[PDB]
Amino acid sequence: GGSTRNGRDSEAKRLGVKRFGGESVLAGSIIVRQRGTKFHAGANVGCGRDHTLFAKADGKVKFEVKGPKNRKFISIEAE
Amino acid sequence: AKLHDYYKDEVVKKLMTEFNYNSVMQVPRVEKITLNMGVGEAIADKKLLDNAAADLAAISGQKPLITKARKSVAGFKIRQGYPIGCKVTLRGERMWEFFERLITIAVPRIRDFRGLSAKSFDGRGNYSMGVREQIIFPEIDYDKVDRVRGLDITITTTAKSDEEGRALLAAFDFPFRK
Amino acid sequence: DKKSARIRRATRARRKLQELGATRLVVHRTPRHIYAQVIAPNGSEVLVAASTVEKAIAEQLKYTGNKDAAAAVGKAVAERALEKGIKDVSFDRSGFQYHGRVQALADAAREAGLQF
Amino acid sequence: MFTINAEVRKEQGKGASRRLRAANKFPAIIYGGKEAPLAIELDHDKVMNMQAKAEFYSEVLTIVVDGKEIKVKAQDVQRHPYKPKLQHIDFVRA
Amino acid sequence: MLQPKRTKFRKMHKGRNRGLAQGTDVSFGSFGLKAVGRGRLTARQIEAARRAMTRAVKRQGKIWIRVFPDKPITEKPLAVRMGKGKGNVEYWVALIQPGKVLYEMDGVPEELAREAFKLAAAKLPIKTTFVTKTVM
RNA sequence: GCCUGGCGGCCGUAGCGCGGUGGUCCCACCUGACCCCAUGCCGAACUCAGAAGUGAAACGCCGUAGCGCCGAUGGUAGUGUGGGGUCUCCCCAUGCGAGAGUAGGGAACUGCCAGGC
RNA sequence: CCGACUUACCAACCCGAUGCAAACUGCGAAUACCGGAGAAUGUUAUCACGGGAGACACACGGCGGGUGCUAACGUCCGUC
RNA sequence: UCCUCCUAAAGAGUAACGGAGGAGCACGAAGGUUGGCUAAUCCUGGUCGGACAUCAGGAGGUUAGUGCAAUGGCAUAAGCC
Repeated sequence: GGSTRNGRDSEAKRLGVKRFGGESVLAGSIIVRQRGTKFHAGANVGCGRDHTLFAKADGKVKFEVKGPKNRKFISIEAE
Repeated sequence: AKLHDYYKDEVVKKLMTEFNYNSVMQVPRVEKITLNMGVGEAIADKKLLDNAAADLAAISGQKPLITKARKSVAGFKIRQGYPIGCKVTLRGERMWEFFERLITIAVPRIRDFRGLSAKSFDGRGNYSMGVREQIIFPEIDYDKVDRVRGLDITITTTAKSDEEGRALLAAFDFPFRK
Repeated sequence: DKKSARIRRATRARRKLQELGATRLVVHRTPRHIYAQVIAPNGSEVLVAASTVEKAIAEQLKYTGNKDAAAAVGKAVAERALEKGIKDVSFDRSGFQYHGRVQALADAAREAGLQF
Repeated sequence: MFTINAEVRKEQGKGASRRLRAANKFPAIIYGGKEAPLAIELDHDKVMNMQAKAEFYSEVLTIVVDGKEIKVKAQDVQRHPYKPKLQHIDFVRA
Repeated sequence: MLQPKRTKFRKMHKGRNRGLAQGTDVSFGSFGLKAVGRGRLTARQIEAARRAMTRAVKRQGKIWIRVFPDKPITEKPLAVRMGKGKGNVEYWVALIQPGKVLYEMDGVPEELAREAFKLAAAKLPIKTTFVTKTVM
């Protein structure tokens, strides 16, 4: 019948900036809806709840592809 | 003792004569025997558990394994699955003594070899036949169960050789004496 | 199969230990021999090893792969780590259940002074 | 014999390809898997006339480019969608 | 008639016609209707042109219909205002780019093929080309 | 130097399949188990003690490209910026340039430690 | 008929060729966008705080579209 | 009023009486940890288990599962015991 309904979503994409000033934790990839094809490997244990990838320590963000299934990996390493 | 005594006779003669085999255990060794009952949608009966105890624990005090319908696909009324499929696998040398009591009720008496029960011949590795009869009853009364007990028994070994098809049991199930 | 299932059971502890970046104490168990290895957190470079395939531990025990043989293996790897100067290694179960030979290996490493 | 005359291509690219087609030519390429690929330009209507004979794809033909002769086979023909003209052809050295 | 029996959604957006055609070569038969210029082929005109071709060839040879009308296009009816929902589907259409072979034939000679093709192009709103020789 | 075991790197040029090869060097089958633990029953699964036998399965290595996988130069589609013709589309200058296919590549390489020669 | 069945249709399925998708993706541009380093130019244009507003009824044209009939000096969006 | 996809132009955001669907809960386990396991489907032998009820092997990689819509994820399966 009447199909005029929609749900508001706010931001579902990365903002890894890698040089702007943010101490330790930043929502590197927030509301990404997934934990698997963007893991955390470098700066300890990300992907807490709602799969938001957040840093551990200060540094730049590294995007790499590794693993047997060629998934992506968000890593923070210090300067 | 039964496994080694069966290893003495009619096994190592199958290694060189008919089909030459490179190793000792290239011959299809008798792996685990299993039996499966066909109890239907009736859960209200209780005969299935002590029938499984009668067919499993005629010497020991073993217990069966029962589980629900976890694949859970049916055209019938039940979806999630009551316990329907009770799986029984023997322990240790009781598999061998079950085979030994089966063949000693099969060969000298023509009751267990009633007809042409072994007409199907398989070389895949699986051979099954519903016995629909007893082998050994633990009590004095040999027939107290009203059911004909159409359970399935599947010998799990590769029957490429015809020695198991002619020597131990035959297709026409006719015991022969000289 | 059995080895594939063992690796799949190990993967929790392996990527967890490689992801906290901790020195690990990895076991490999065969029915004929028992192995042990301590590995730096990068994973490509190992520090010391101890096994029953070497004669230095293998002459003492009449059978390689025993409870007290695994105890001797554990005291061997733990004294090698103590003379190398490393400490606070983490036990890496690596998919064998924590029972039997690896239990003897683990409390041998515990009573030989290698803290976890 | 079905000999063709070709010249080596002056410039590569989208605009060069469209300019050659506007000037009654079309690009093509010579490749063999053992020597470097060499890109040629040809008079469009002669290749039309010797393509209308269906023996182009059966026998090995010759290309007279720059004084040297290469014996090749027609690999595939890239044609215009709605025109009897074509845009590209490919050659395998044989 | 010449519509999909099931479709994932009952209406889809209008869109724009793309650049060029896709699948321009004769494949099944020996002769085909190579289209020129953009347009919209509906189900009734492709049925009419196929009926004209089959009538011209007198049940001889084989006719392949290459296109399929898989796009539902909606018409708002008469004396109804604008808005208040999309219209219901009236007819089924196949989007055509220049060069797409529409029809096919094999087993008839060149004369009867070109005759049936003349009648079909007379029924259709889209022009045709002329490459007619035998297939290898 | 050769052959194996463990942990890694890179993740199919690293995979599947065919034919061959190695046996207390090693690895894997194998005997027994109400000794410790275990089976929603089962010492197939998981453990313990081990001695016979085996390369059969499995593992590993080498030829096999039969398929998977990678895959250029060109051309094509598209497009950023200027300009032009217009039934909804396209052309020209310029920059960037696919995808699918084609020629082909391809049946791995390398690091630390331990064992037998 | 546990042999005359197994054809003049689906051989459920599967293989080869050809298409089609805003709610398909084993691929994938140009551009935009975010963040670094460098020169040159720009009345520091950028950011913060404080005083004072207006405005929240927009229109056409080009490009990307929804709707409409790829109708409208139609309507609703993105960008100039 | 709140979710999911598309329109939405490969950062977010982006309208319509535009195109399709869902929510106003549930669970003291369907939360935590430890330990374990891998699916949907095809086939041959087998009980009036006939195409599917329970078998036993190969193929077959998630083509099933997620308490409930859709999207994004899963083998560390977040699935199952």
